[PDB]
Amino acid sequence: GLYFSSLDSSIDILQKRAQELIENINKSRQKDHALMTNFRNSLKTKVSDLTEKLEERIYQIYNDHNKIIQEKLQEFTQKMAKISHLETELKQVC
Amino acid sequence: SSLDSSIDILQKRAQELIENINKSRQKDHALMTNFRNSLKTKVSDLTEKLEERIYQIYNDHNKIIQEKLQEFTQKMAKISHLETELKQVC
Amino acid sequence: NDVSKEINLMLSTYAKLLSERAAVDASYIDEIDELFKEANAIENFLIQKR
Amino acid sequence: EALEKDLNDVSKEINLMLSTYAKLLSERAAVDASYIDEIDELFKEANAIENFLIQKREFLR
Repeated sequence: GLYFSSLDSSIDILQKRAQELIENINKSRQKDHALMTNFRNSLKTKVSDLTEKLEERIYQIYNDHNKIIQEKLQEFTQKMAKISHLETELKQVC
Repeated sequence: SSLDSSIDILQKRAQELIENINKSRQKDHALMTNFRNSLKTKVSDLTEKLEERIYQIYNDHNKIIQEKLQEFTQKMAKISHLETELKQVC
Repeated sequence: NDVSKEINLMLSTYAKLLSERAAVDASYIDEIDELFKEANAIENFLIQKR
Repeated sequence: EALEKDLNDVSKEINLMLSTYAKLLSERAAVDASYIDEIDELFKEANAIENFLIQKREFLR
């Protein structure tokens, strides 16, 4: 009567508490793999965007270093042209 | 010919300087490619050693979870076994 | 050296994300023991009544 | 426990790696800075000879 029904009740609860706990594990590892993979693929795109910012700053160095040298040597050549011009002027008159 | 000497050194050191700038820009490209090889083999070897440990940690837990739950069912079967033996005597 | 800062900071947060998720599974293992103790008391009741 | 000394050798690599790269560019910028100053020295030599020839042409002319 009372004894065998209250025992079947506690067992049926432990049946559900066992079934409910297994379902939560399958649902816990969902969020375990749905979040970490959303942080793994997230950190990959951030570090790659940090290097692309650095690789552009490095380009700014060599883009303006070549520009300064190309413009000075271009002026340096116009100077050596006007000097070789005047020396031949003095080698023919004298 | 004194001016023909200094002007020669000026025009040649400009040719020697241009050939040296080409050497520096080729060395800079070598350093960057080696700075990419080092950071493409390092960061790669740090995602492997951080995935296998997470996998093995969950590997050890899944063994223990399947050990306690399987032992839990064995104890529940004995409870139902003893309960039926009590329903029969009564 | 600011890039080395953000890299090391994201690794420590990447480690806490694992230690927490490894502690959640440690809690569900504790809930299995709780069910394993409630079934223990029911057995001792049936044995001492038989 | 095991993830500590693996990661302790992670920060020690990158903080060493990027520190050498920081000193590398400080030297590569020095090489280009020596070449730029090499141009200005070559330009001063020419500007010196420039004023040496103009003041001699105007001496004759």
